[PDB]
Amino acid sequence: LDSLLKELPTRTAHLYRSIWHKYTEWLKTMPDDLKLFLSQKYIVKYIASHDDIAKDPLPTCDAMIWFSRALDIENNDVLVLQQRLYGLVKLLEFDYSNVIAILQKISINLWNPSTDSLQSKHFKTCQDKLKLLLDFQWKFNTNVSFEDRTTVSLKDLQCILDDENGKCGLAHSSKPNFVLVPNFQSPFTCPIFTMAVYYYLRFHGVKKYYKGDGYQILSQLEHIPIIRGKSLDQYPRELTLGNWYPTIFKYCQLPYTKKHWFQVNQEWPQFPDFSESDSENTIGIPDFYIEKMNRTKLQPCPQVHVHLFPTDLPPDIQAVFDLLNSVLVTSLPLLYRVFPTHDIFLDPSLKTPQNIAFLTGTLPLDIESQEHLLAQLIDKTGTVS
Amino acid sequence: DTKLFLSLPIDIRYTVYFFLGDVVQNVRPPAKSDIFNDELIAYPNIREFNQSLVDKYSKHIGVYDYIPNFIPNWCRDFDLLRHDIILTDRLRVCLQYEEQWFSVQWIVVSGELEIGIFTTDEQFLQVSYTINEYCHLLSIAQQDLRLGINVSDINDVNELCKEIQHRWLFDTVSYISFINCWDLDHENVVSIIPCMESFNNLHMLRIESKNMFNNLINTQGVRENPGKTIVYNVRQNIFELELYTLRDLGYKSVVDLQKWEQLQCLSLSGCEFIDLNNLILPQHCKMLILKEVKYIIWWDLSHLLKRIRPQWIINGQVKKPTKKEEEEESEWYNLYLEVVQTYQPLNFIELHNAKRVKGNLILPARLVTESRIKISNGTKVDSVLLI
Amino acid sequence: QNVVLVSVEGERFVVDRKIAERSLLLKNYLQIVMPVPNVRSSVLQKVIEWAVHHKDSNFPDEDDDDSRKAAPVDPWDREFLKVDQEMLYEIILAANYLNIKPLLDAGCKVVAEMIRGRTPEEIRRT
Amino acid sequence: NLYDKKLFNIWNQYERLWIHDAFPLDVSEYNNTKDFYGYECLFSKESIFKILDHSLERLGWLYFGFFTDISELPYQMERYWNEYESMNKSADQILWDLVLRSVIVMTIYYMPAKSILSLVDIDAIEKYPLELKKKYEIFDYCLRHTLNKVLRTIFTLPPDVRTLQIFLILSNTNFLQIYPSLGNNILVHCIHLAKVLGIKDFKLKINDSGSTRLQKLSMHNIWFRLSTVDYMRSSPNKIIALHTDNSSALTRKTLIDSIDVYDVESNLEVLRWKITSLDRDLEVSEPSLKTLKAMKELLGLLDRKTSVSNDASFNTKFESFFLKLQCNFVMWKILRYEFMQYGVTNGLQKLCCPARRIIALVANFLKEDYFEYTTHPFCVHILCVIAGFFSFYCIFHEADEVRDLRNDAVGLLKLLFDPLRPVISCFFSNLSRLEELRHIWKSLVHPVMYVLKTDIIKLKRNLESSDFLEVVREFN
Amino acid sequence: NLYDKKLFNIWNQYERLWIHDAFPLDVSEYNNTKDFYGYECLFSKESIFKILDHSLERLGWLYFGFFTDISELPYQMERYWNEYESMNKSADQILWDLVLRSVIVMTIYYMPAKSILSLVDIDAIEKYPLDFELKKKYEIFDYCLRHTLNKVLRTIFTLPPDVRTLQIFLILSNTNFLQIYPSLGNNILVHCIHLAKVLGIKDFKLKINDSGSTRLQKLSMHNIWFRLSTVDYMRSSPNKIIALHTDNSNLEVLRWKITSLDRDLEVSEPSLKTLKAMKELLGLLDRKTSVSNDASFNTKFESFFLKLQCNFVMWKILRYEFMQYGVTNGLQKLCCPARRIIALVANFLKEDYFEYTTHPFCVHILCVIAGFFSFYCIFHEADEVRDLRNDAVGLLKLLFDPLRPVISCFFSNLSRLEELRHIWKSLVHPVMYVLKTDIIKLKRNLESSDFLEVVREFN
Repeated sequence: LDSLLKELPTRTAHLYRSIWHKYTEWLKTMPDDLKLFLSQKYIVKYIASHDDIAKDPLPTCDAMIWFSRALDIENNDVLVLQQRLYGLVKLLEFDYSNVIAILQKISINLWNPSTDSLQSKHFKTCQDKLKLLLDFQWKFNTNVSFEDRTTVSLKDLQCILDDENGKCGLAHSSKPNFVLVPNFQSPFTCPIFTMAVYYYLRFHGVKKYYKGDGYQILSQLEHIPIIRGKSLDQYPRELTLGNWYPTIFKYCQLPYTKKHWFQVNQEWPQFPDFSESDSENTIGIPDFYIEKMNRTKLQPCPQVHVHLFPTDLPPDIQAVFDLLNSVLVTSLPLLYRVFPTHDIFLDPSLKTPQNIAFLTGTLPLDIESQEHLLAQLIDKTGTVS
Repeated sequence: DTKLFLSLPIDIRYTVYFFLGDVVQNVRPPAKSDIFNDELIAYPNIREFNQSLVDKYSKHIGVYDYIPNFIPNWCRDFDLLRHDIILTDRLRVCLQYEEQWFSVQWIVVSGELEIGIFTTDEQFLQVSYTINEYCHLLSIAQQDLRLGINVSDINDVNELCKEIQHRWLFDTVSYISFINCWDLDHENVVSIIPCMESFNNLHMLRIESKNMFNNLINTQGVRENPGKTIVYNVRQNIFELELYTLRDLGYKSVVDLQKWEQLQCLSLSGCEFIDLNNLILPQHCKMLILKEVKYIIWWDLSHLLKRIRPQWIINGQVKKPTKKEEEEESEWYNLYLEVVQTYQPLNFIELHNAKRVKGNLILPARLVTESRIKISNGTKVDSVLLI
Repeated sequence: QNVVLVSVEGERFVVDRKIAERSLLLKNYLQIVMPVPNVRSSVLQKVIEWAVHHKDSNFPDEDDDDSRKAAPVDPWDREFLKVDQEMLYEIILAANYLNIKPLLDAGCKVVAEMIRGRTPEEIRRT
Repeated sequence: NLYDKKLFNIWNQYERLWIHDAFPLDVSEYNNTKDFYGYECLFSKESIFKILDHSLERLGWLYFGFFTDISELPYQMERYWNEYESMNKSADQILWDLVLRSVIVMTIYYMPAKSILSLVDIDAIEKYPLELKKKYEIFDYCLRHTLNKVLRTIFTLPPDVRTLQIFLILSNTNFLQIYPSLGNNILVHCIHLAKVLGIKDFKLKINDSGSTRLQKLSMHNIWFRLSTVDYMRSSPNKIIALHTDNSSALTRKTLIDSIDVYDVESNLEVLRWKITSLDRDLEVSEPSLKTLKAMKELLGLLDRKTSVSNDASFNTKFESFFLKLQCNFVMWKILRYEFMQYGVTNGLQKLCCPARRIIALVANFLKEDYFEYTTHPFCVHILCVIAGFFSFYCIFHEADEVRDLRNDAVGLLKLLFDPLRPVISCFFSNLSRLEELRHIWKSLVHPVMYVLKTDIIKLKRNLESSDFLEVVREFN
Repeated sequence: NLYDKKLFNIWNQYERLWIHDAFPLDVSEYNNTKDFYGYECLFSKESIFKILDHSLERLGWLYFGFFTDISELPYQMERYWNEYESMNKSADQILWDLVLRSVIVMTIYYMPAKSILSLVDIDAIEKYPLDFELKKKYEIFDYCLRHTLNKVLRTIFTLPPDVRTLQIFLILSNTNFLQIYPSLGNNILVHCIHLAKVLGIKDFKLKINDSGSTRLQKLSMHNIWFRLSTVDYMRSSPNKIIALHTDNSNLEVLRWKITSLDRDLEVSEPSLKTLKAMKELLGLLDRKTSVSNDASFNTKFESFFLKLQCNFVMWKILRYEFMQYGVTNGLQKLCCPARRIIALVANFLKEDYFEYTTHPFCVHILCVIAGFFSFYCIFHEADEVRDLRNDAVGLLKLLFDPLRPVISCFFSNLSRLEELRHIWKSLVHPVMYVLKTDIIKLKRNLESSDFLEVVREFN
């Protein structure tokens, strides 16, 4: 023990004791006994307050490890903690949105209802484009394994609506651990808006064009996959998506590496693992994780008076679908002003005197905002701006 | 008083300051073992605490900042310790003989260079001064000086010193120290190894860790990393050497340094185990200095102790007078020559108190009659004999 | 046995021979009376007072700097040397003349205590 | 005080130029010059045997240090006598002839007058050109004859070790201070012979026989005496050298075939070379102060080792005398450097004490009827430099101690020394000049130090009431 | 072929030990041995003046390079003659005496036999020992030499340091002298080196506003110092170890440069860009060489010696290349330099300048060439090399009396080496094993293996 404490340099050790003092005082800020002191929760709270220590957190984390092995702690505990901590230093040591114009450059093109340069078999509909796009936007935001992507049953999903702290999103506390949040600043690059449109198409369908699946099967079925393949109850197969992907990267002219989207990407940030929210955390997770990985500030769910989704459902899924409703209905007038040719607008429902009324009303944000985004697609539509 | 003290010769002031080694500040940090003890000594003190220095110099000071009022103490200390004529003669005289007392090197803070004067053990800072102030106090020249790498001074600061002694100035510096940054990494080596070309006043090096040593120095770990190791032209230009701070040097190790040629003096301190039978060396280096360590394992000298008779042994010393006994005379010289050939590239061996040596001392009389073999009272050995 | 010593004033003090062979300059100069230039009377009196207080005592070396800085300021000496500065400095110079080191070490110890137990106002005068 | 430091630098240069203070130019003048050595010429067989007996009795030091066995010498002597009688050639015989002749000449230089005067023949005085003056004139004649013979047989010869011995056997004389340029040139030749023969292979190896040990021992003694002279006799007339190939005994901090010390052997030739190296490090290389502290400690230790030598015979007293003399001389040089440059206190008195020790020693060696041992040129160099500096600081400052010591030195040296008449006479005349300079300075870039600037300038160009001041300058 | 590289290095060391290859003991046999210089003694002053005329006509090179003024020499000559006549001393006069004597001796070494035989007196031949052609000439030359050497050995030590001793040695180095009386020469060389470092002759660094006399002084100093370094490299066997060629790093400069390339060839780091730069530089120096235009005897002589040095060093360089790094066509590209050398010596035979061929440097050159050519002729076959080697050895036997012992020794051991061809003609081979034994024999002489040892014992 004490020899292990002796093993180190001296400036570093003086620093370590000074930080022990600092953290003890910042814990005395709160009412509350050594893992509670050196707690992942309390440590990340300290770091959220002490962004200054996030500038040199290398000896911070190494000292936390050194104390987590100083006293009588099971060595497996400190090293799984160390895995979490290496995840944290990877998360925080990079502070810019570099993996991003690939997002933008894609999302837009996959929203665009008319893709002429695309002679490829798949992607005939807007539902194929949206299916892929949701899978992509999803990996990009949550950084999750594909296999795990297919493991998640949407009945597992949990809507987060907290208007006390102004938060909303879709959470999963089960095997893959993640939290999705609406980007109202950039609806197109928002995975939830994506999921809302795709889900309208999937479920309601478009009258006289594409059969909805019906909202009835959300009971009779045991596992509802986030995106459906041929069969109602299953996620699309791996090689299938594997085909869909290069196809789009090609047309977008971005280089494609399968390992990036089908497996966890380590140069990339990840959620921790943990074996309904509050002020500073959501499911198990500190909020800065969520705002950073979803790259948007946390905002309360906007209240809409129009219902595109059903107001009659099992209580479990309802909350989810209301969230989807608010995002969809919030951002739809924009989609209409950009891609009025989109399949969604072909429904007679959206053709009513009112729904036309609100699609043509005030804009969710001014047009001049999304210019740059639009500049990124390789087929200019009938509307050029 | 002052001028009464300054009307005096130099030996007096020298011994006085030797008793006042380096305590110029009114404070002191502890060692490492005294850290975990929560006892803090006392420093309740107050203002005249400018926010021009506590903010600037914190890279070597703000590490601590966790005790009774220390930084205002430190701040006013740095203030008043710019006018101690006491200190000016302290430095004129300590420089005159030897600055084994103050470790004195370059620094840059705020992009502004200065010359800092620290302790030796780990170089806790005491004060610093400007070059023009320094050589208005003294004579300006290419006055050879020291340098070491910290997490404070690593790469760009280090490359700033490089490019400053290129552009503004010339490389007035010799000696290099590796006091922290044991990883061979985080930009220290990356900075320094391309930077030892304008760096031609030196012979002297200081090393810390067995990791850094084994992965930089001990030449059995051969690789082909060109920028990770030295250029061999500097390996010629290193007549001196120093190293500290490790546990198990030679236990089944690869101890051999034939590449480390044109060396002429070795220094070792602060360790916990050593054996000399694994040790291999170049020529040209006989000055060996060795400081407080744990029990040492001398050379074997066992067979050679079995060669011996009590025909001649007296008082721990021996000789054949009988020219007629070439049998015994040639044997004597064979014995003596084997003895020196064990120590072959060595003529001077210094020990501070290491508390034990285990390995059957039998030495020559030519050198112990003089002060070559210079042991402190690490007097836990008995198997002594001389030739 | 005994020896006379001339304070340069001209004062013919006397010592026991071997107790003065404690010193080294004497131990060489002899190898009965001796001169002692640039020394005064009370100077040599207090000198011999220390020399007689410290006769059978043990002293480490003139090279063991660790034992040297191992700094027990002897209490008898400590009170014995509670005097002014000029007589003190003369004692010190005389010790330098005579190669009698431990007294010189003690003098420098005490002067170090003087300039260690200091005040900033000593500097604020400067 | 800074003025003192500066004029002490001036005194450094002035002592160099002090010490930088007949022979026919053609050997053929001694083409037919008779001898001293035939059976009937000057020195009977028996006189010569007596000379060798006295030599081995008193002055074994030199040639004991060089050769392996020395009954060798009388053996070869009698053999040569037999061969000479039979003849009424080779290399060995002529070499041994030169060897014995040089041995003899050394013994002549270190003999009492009355003895040699009783030994020498008579009518040969009528044959030859003609107290101590007779002794020294006959010594000089023998020297010049030997020098003719040996110059010839030096050039025309293979390289053999024994030539070196000749020079070393002869260096302990007035020779090098009477025939300097000659001596320097032949020294260069001997240096070449030294590096030729690999005598740096006194590196004692394993399983070597006793004969091999003794060979390497002889080589070792030779090398170190050679380095001693080669430093001691290294004016700008010579630039080639060998005192660099050894190394300082100082164990410096700031720093192959270059030989180190403490790694070889303990024979006091080593000790002399150590002491000379300390003087060397003082003169030419980096003067520091911790350096001097270590040097002074080491030299006290070596003075202990010197006085360890116990009185049992003449040669032992002689050696211990010369060693203690060197040690105190070097201590004096060091303490001079100190009290001149950095003004440490009491160093002047602790410097005066060494001089008193030296003078007690030479007093002992006069009173014991060993004046002949005093005649070694190093002793005279020593007294020269001492009287020089003492006169210097006696004229610049007053201390009856200094006056007494200087008066003792100069009264001694004047009253006792004919041998080195040219050197001592030059020194005495320039010393009386400096005494008139005392009168001047007694009667601040002073005109006196300006006159000494003029003097060093005169010397440097000799290498290749200011009106009245110049008047006295011309007067002297 | 790697075996070739190694055995080529072995041949390098064996040539080293080649090139690391009576006069009495007490200088008293020649105490009174006759002059040649007196009025009645041997040579008649006017004949001597004629000799000086011939020397200054053809061979100004050496002493023109050294001194300042040279009417000085006839001037001093006539002065000594007048003084000799008046006498029926000092240092200057004796130096100048020896100077003119050595000058004359150089002229003797570079004279035809019949001429001097016409000059010498007759009853003075009756006075002196005979050998009665060239053998007579060389015996009288040897007597003159040994007399001069007697004179100079005594008078060297006993003198102040003056430059002119150096001049003596340099005037006398251009002879059989140093390869017949080597140890003597080496010692006097050491003394002269000491005199060189004494006088600060490295201060030929020419400064501003110096007089023409001063320029000529520094030029003399420059030429002398550099000629001294030239000899001190060329004559540096282990018998001597003190040196001046370490202190380095007007075409005297050029000759010293060429010597420095040879030095860098022998002792230091062999690289390839090094050799490329050296060879380009030497071609540059050949350009600078051919800039000299034929206009007079001394000029042909000098340009000959310079071109000789250049081709010899190129031959050594290109040898070093083809031994160490085995580039192709190098054997023929090496043979061409030899052909150039041989065209030169052919020019100096056909022009009736055979006396100029007698410089010892030429003979050292032909020695090493024939050596290496015999080596690679016996170990490998090329009729070019064989033909050239046969030319060299027939030349050297048929043409050279002066260096009789060395060439004969070389010839005899060379003829021995032809039997070694038969051995190799009859793979760590026994022949290379014999050469290992041979280099060991020589290095220790410094301080069917049964049949192989049998023939070894026979020779």
